[PDB]
Amino acid sequence: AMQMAYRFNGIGVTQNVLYENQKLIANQFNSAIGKIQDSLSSTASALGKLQDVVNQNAQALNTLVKQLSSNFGAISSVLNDILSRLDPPEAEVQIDRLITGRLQSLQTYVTQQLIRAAEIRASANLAATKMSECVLGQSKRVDFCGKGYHLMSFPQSAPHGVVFLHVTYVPAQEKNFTTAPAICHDGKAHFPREGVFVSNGTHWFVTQRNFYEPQIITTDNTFVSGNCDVVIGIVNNTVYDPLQPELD
Amino acid sequence: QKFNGLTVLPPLLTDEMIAQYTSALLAGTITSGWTFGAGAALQIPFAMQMAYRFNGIGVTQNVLYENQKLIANQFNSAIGKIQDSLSSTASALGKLQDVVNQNAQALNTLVKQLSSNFGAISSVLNDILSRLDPPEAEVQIDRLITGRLQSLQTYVTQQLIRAAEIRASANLAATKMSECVLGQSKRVDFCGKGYH
Amino acid sequence: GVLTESNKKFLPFQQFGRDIADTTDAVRDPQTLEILDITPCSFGGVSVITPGTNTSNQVAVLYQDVNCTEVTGSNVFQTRAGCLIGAEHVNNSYECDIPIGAGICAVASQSIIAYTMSLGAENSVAYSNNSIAIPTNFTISVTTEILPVSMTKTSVDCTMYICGDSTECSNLLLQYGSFCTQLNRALTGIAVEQDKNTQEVFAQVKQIYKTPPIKDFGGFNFSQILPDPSKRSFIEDLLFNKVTL
Amino acid sequence: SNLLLQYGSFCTQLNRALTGIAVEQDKNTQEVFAQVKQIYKTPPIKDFGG
Ligand SMILES: *[C@@H]1O[C@H](CO)[C@@H](O[C@@H]2O[C@H](CO)[C@@H](O)[C@H](O)[C@H]2NC(C)=O)[C@H](O)[C@H]1NC(C)=O
Ligand SMILES: *[C@@H]1O[C@H](CO)[C@@H](O[C@@H]2O[C@H](CO)[C@@H](O)[C@H](O)[C@H]2NC(C)=O)[C@H](O)[C@H]1NC(C)=O
Ligand SMILES: *[C@@H]1O[C@H](CO)[C@@H](O[C@@H]2O[C@H](CO)[C@@H](O)[C@H](O)[C@H]2NC(C)=O)[C@H](O)[C@H]1NC(C)=O
Ligand SMILES: *[C@@H]1O[C@H](CO)[C@@H](O)[C@H](O)[C@H]1NC(C)=O
Ligand SMILES: *[C@@H]1O[C@H](CO)[C@@H](O)[C@H](O)[C@H]1NC(C)=O
Ligand SMILES: *[C@@H]1O[C@H](CO)[C@@H](O)[C@H](O)[C@H]1NC(C)=O
Ligand SMILES: *[C@@H]1O[C@H](CO)[C@@H](O)[C@H](O)[C@H]1NC(C)=O
Ligand SMILES: *[C@@H]1O[C@H](CO)[C@@H](O)[C@H](O)[C@H]1NC(C)=O
Ligand SMILES: *[C@@H]1O[C@H](CO)[C@@H](O)[C@H](O)[C@H]1NC(C)=O
Ligand SMILES: *[C@@H]1O[C@H](CO)[C@@H](O)[C@H](O)[C@H]1NC(C)=O
Repeated sequence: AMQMAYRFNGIGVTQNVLYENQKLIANQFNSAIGKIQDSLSSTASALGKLQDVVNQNAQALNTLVKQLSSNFGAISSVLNDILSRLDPPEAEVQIDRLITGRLQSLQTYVTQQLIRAAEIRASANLAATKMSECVLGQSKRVDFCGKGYHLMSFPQSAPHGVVFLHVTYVPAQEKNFTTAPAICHDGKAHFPREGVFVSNGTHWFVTQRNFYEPQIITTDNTFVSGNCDVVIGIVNNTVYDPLQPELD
Repeated sequence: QKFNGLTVLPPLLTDEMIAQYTSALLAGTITSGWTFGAGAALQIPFAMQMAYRFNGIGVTQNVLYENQKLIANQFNSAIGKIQDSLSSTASALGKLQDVVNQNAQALNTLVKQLSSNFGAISSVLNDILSRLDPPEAEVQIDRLITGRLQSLQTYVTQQLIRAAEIRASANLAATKMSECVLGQSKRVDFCGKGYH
Repeated sequence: GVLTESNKKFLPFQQFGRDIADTTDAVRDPQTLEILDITPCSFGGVSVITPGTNTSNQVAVLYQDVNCTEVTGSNVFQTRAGCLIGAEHVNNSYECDIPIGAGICAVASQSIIAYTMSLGAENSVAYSNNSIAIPTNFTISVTTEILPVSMTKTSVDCTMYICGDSTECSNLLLQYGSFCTQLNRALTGIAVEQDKNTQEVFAQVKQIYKTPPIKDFGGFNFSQILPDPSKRSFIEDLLFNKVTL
Repeated sequence: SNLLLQYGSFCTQLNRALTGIAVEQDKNTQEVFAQVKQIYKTPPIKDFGG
């Protein structure tokens, strides 16, 4: 629970949002996991990045073996027949032809395999980066390890690969309010310490930039500098301070 | 250039579509800050977005709301400078032109490789086929064929390697667009010398 | 080739001109002393557009970079890719399933249609210098992402491949030096690289942490993901029956 | 052509390799550029803080 709370804190949401929403988040989590199970069990062809590797490697090997059928412009393909039904003089020539041709084919296959393995090594390097940075920790670079803000991930094995279950946090149900950079109070310009200023039309509050949860504008959650002159777009309002009335 | 067999297939996303993409991305990152990359777009006044990115790089946003005019003027004078610094100077778009000419040289050499005899008695196939009997012409044909095929196969391997390298650079471009446009990366010197 | 009349004027002692790579591009006819360009007439690739065998059987054909002034045949359209036969142009646009070229794509309503692709749901974001949107709800979602890490560590030996236990073939082969040494070394090298790939991507931890049997993880189900000693867990099995090795 | 036909499947292999790189360039461009689900359009007014 507190692991998730820290991660929520890391993405930019005060950890409190987790605790009163813990059951809801758990339910969404398990529903989403079941949905992933359904999608992988029923709908195939989402795993193409391994099927292509296996199929293409197999096809390359298949054509390599098939190459032995071709006569490469020699008298015949099967070696023993020509080596029996030809004099050794002509046999050397025909063998030379077949050797150069087959060796050329084999060397071409080897070069193709080298390039393919270089591509696979680039993919495996990226996989190692993803595993180290989005499993063994939380990474805050956008659209690396999810779609939205990143919460965690779990590795999962595969036949010749790896599949990541990326648990990501996606905000929704936007509501728009009227904002402004500062407030003016006694000629003194107040900016938010963390979060944005909001107004639902007539009253102003301070929220966090990724979850609506208004709080009354207190002097503790706003650092003040400058004055009521130069900030382009200030709005007058009040700034409650708990220090003053409590003495009375 | 293409004369026989060689050809170029047009790319799927034609130029206008690409320009429309980069207009959409530019507008989304102007108005909606980051959130259009993660979730649905959440419009934000651009000054607050700039202040919030300052706060990201380790500076309290007060400096901006007090110095918005200076920031705007520096940005404008910088855009103006870069457009002309690309306008006048030649070889300022090199790292695209170089791959273009290198591919063109590969193709041109591939074409020019036809003229070579490869030990045959001619180069144009119809003439060697038009003044020799089959049993004698077949060996000349075979020499010329193996020569052309070895040339073409060398060209194909060259193109494979070049395409692998360009694919590496394109994956780099995808990564750079993801964490340096949609968001605000703090990897130093990864996008722009200095704070980003 | 197709013969056209030449602007290029030969000098009085030349018979035929070759352009580059030894192909006769211009020729002077013998009976009139005129000069004719010889250009190759239209040719090019042909591709088919199919919605898949299982869906239906009607298909389209695309002749690559050719006019349709030269040649089943229901509707023709000239696109920047070439000639499209068998598909009717439609104005409205969607997200397209079959790439063609220059943005055109291609089954819907028991027919094959061609149409410029639509980039996305064209909607605008509203902007005003004092309005801000803020989310109130949030959904956590799980996405899979699949990467390859290894191929089959294969190996082939020349001496057994090009010859196949033929002594004299080997005695003639040995003249060619050490191509076999290079090929065996290259394949062994990529095999070593392949084992290193897995050994690097997975062995990131030098303990073996085993979860305690109690599963009370803040109310989070993990029973579908964590390993079950019944079988390697459930999910990896599900993927393990999705390949054709 | 009949003589080349005796050279196995070299020709088809090379055509396939070039087809592969050609269809790969498409994916490169789409992956770099198609990272937006929608098409955002700029507002008419241009008063982005100056
Ligand atoms: C914005 O939300 C506040 C939430 O308190 C609304 O405040 C109402 O009116 C006064 C404000 O001092 C409170 O004493 C009331 O209790 C609030 N109403 C309720 C039902 O609790 C405020 O009205 C909202 N803005 C607008 C324009 O309606
Ligand atoms: C920070 O440097 C900038 C450099 O552009 C200063 O801005 C300009 O300074 C020159 C100096 O004479 C003035 O003529 C310009 O009018 C200034 N530009 C603007 C838009 O006002 C800026 O003054 C420097 N900051 C401080 C605090 O000195
Ligand atoms: C936030 O979104 C969740 C997800 O839909 C909402 O939870 C649903 O609420 C409706 C009605 O309130 C119920 O019928 C569903 O069963 C709820 N779903 C789940 C998974 O519990 C929730 O109401 C939204 N708002 C808040 C404030 O949480
Ligand atoms: C805030 O109040 C002062 C009081 O004199 C006034 O001068 C100023 O215009 C007010 N600002 C706004 C934005 O209403
Ligand atoms: C060539 O032959 C044609 C027909 O026999 C004749 O009309 C012409 O005068 C001859 N000479 C030239 C230079 O065309
Ligand atoms: C195709 O033929 C038409 C016939 O009028 C012509 O106008 C058009 O230019 C031709 N297109 C190309 C690409 O040659
Ligand atoms: C599509 O565009 C053509 C082009 O003129 C027009 O004739 C037709 O009415 C449009 N609408 C259709 C085909 O539904
Ligand atoms: C507020 O949001 C609604 C829908 O989310 C939108 O239609 C409206 O335009 C937004 N407000 C403004 C001022 O644009
Ligand atoms: C916001 O834009 C409107 C024009 O639609 C303009 O009149 C107004 O002054 C702007 N807001 C500020 C604070 O300048
Ligand atoms: C998790 O889901 C499984 C079904 O896949 C269920 O049997 C199990 O009871 C669930 N765990 C909890 C704690 O509800």
